[PDB]
Amino acid sequence: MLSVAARSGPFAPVLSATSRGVAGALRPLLQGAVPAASEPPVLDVKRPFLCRESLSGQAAARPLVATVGLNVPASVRF
Amino acid sequence: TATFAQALQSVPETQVSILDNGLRVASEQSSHATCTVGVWIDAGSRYETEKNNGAGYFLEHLAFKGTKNRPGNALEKEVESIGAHLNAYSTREHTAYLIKALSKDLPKVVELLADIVQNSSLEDSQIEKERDVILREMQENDASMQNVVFDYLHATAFQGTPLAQAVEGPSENVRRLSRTDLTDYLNRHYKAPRMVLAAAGGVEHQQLLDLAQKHLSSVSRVYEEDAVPGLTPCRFTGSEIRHRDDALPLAHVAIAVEGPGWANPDNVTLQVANAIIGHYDCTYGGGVHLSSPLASVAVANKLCQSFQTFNISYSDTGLLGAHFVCDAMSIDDMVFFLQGQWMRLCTSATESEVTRGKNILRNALVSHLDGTTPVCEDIGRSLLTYGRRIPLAEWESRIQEVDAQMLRDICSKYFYDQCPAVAGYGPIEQLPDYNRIRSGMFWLRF
Amino acid sequence: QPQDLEFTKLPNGLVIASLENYAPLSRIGLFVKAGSRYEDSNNLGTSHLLRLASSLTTKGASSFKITRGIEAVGGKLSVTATRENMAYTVEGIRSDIEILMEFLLNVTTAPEFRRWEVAALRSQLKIDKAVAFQNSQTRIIENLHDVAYKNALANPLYCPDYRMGKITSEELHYFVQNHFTSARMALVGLGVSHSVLKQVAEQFLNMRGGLGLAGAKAKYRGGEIREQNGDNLVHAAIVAESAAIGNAEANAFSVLQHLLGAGPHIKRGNNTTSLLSQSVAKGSHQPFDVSAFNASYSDSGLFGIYTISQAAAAGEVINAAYNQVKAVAQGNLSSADVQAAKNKLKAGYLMSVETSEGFLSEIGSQALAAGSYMPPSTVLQQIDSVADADVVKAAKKFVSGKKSMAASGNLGHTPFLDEL
Amino acid sequence: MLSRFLGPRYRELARNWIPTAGMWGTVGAVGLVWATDWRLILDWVPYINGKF
Amino acid sequence: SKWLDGFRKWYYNAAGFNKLGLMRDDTLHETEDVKEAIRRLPEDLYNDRMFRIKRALDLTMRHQILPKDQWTKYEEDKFYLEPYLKEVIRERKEREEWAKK
Repeated sequence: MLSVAARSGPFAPVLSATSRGVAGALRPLLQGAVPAASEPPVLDVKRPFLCRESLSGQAAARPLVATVGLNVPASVRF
Repeated sequence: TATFAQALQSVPETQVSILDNGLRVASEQSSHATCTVGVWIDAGSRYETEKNNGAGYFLEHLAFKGTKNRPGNALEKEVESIGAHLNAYSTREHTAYLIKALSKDLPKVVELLADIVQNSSLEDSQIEKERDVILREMQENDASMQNVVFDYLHATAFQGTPLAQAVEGPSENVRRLSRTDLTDYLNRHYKAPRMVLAAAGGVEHQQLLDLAQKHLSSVSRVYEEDAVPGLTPCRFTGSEIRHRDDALPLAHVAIAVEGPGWANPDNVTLQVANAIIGHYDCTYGGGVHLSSPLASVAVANKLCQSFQTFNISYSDTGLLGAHFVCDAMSIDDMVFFLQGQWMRLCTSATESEVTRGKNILRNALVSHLDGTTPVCEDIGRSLLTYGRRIPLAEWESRIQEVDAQMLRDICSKYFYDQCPAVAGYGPIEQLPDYNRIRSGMFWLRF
Repeated sequence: QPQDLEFTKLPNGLVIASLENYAPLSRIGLFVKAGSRYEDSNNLGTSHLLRLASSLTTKGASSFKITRGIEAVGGKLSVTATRENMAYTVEGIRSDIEILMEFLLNVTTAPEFRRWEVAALRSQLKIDKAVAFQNSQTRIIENLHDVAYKNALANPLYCPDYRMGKITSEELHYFVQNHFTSARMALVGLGVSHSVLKQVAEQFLNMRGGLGLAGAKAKYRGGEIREQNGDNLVHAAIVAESAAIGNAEANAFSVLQHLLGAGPHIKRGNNTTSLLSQSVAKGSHQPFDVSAFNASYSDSGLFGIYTISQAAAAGEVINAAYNQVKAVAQGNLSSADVQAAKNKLKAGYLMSVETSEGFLSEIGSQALAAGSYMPPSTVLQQIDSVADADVVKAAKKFVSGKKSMAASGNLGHTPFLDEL
Repeated sequence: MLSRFLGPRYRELARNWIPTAGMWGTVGAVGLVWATDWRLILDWVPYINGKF
Repeated sequence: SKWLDGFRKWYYNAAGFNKLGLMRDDTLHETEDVKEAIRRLPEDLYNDRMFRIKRALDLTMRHQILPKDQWTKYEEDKFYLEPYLKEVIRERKEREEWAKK
């Protein structure tokens, strides 16, 4: 009894994925549609670490402490 | 070798016989070790009389909850004890109870089917809990938004007729319906002349006839008041319904016109027309090279989330049209594009387009009947609607009659200068008024 | 009536299976052992883009030619990828099928893989992943696979979100030239003569004679993942290591999942002969859905329970299902239940190959695994050759193994793996 | 440089659009002779020959 | 013959886009086929072409040309746009001949 997807009765279409490159005559039931979701906020390019001298101190040693403010920038310190 | 016509005539023939009760027993045989046996009853929402508007649905629920000789889950246990699958559905015109099983257990399943259509034990506690279950799944089917637009389109197209009401009916009828009303519905509409016993797969026709004579003998056969419930033609209404809820992310719009029904041959031609326009959703992997003009336009302009054409047939009536889901900003544009496609089929259909639609319809008709469940569905629905099983070679002969001139004549007969029925649900204020949609259904250049 | 199935093993390792049944339309499928099993940490999601690359330009046909030529004859091209193998299936009316075959030939042998087309396709794979993860069972099964295995089966069916916009044509070309070789493929034709398939295979399946790259050897780790998403329902899959395919223990585990309940048989049913549903329905007075999960691969297997329950009553449902499996792991079961489980399993197998798609998928997997036909009656007698002690020792092997748990929803009352 | 429309489909479109374009030309000719009060055609018609 | 090659390089000097540092493929008018071939270019060829066009625009703004030792010459005028453009017209001709029938 091969066909590993049909080994599982109800878990046939969950273990498998069936794309259709050229969609045929019969339409599939539950066509489906993505909702128009949101977008993530944009952020600046960060600091890469390409040397041992820049990486020093980046390893965390203390618990995470966050700080917000009315007119000071938000920060997180480890 | 073997061409298309020889393979189409090599398909085995469906044998139909009539019992003394008027029960129509039909079957067809293949090499399969399984079987699909079902009972199709000519009873739906069209026969309900606005006060028992969910009677067929509520019997369709209670049919599997126990009979007189098999009280409750023991019946259920029996079918699980043979590993068979039991399914049902209820339309506006037809009700079906079908079982997939093995062929080697053909007798017992027929016996089960027998009491399911004639010996159902309707208990008050089961009535209460299935009333709650039906309320739960009307709440569930309110989320299936294309079903909501389907119901809205039927209501606004068949206003004032028994074909507007849904199969599950209103909520108050679910809250108030009593066992006597269900008994009246089952005594009126579950008689033997309206039942087709269909079987598909590795089943002997004579064996099934012996089983139907043993079990399904004397189902009702008697009107008990000499009152035949006859169907009456329903008035089509060019109308618009607009359910507006801007909180939804996507909008579903269905546009329709009349189609002729089951027993008019140009349905086949109309099917070819749908095969020209076709279906699409966002996960189709063709790109900008799909053969359907509406699909390529909607891909290039990024209009749709999905669209889908339909032809829906009842007794001398039906709904022919399209249904799409998209965001708000696209809606108006797509309506224009969709109507333009229809007008192209009314005016300037070509021959390669008709040939492509014919090949699509050939593949749809053959590949739909793969397995015993859709074959059995085709048998039962064809004996209820056409009065006979139309063979696939007859379908191929009718598809071959279609050329471009008669196709655009039929499309001009059913689409051009006709008032549509429009249903909408979602952010639909960019969906135009009825005047612009109606004006888009004809060209000023012809 | 048709004749029996016909096999051919070409010298480059290609398997050819054909059934001549004079069907009105024919089905041609090529089965390749090139799933997501064969990626590693650097080319994740290559199988997802290769799944959607079935309508790109090849040599001999463009994207326009492939799409318009398959849609002009009304035929259909699809591809189905499992975590172990892919299947490219074309279908169409019989008098056209040979031209359809060469289209599939191109898609399976010489893709061009231009850069601009895959840069267009990556948005489509993001949209496809969103549509696929719209439901919760897919998300929890992919999480369960990522937790249960540490290599070669934790690779999901869908491309990860960081990799989108980063799959290049070079990774696709590397994947095709290392896994789409002729010693790992089966060409199966329903409704076509054997000489046509042999002629096409001798024409253009003579380029990659090696066995490719293989030997990934998935290992088991276990653990748990708990996706808090605050839904009203709580999904939870608890699995453990089980036997692979090629064993009588795999038959024992299939009999075990159909004994405990492996999905519905009745529309709006109560699942009365399911043991798990019986135990939870004795426990809980709220709606639920308990079933048995069994994913058997060629190297390892996962077996467990999959529960859907309410947010607050999740612990009672999960504990009742686990105690039901514990009770049937201690010999407490009836032989009539095992006989009904065997009947359910063989009825499901005979209904799976009832349609042409299930039959072609089954014979494609059989040709990929053994290269020879297993008739359905041999499968039924192998089902019938399973004792009760085999099912008992299968449940005992489940209960004594370290579990992989994936949970999704409001997990305030959902237990942890130390409390099963 | 109009060689893109040399095929059977555009000929099919052309023979589809012969009668509509001919009827639109008939409308244009009748409207032109109606608005201009042209004496060539309006003397060939029975009822309109009343003012001459 | 080689007379035609010498006459083509004389015409190359007489046309004058070599004096602005331009290639031959930079001087193509932006039709739809040309724009699609630009869209199919790799990013380094795209950046080189855009810088060449911007520098030529700057030089023609000042009514000046380059010094002669950085002029484009007839031999190293590489034809980068030719295979992309050839594939674009072949695909468009295939779509047109499909749509003709």
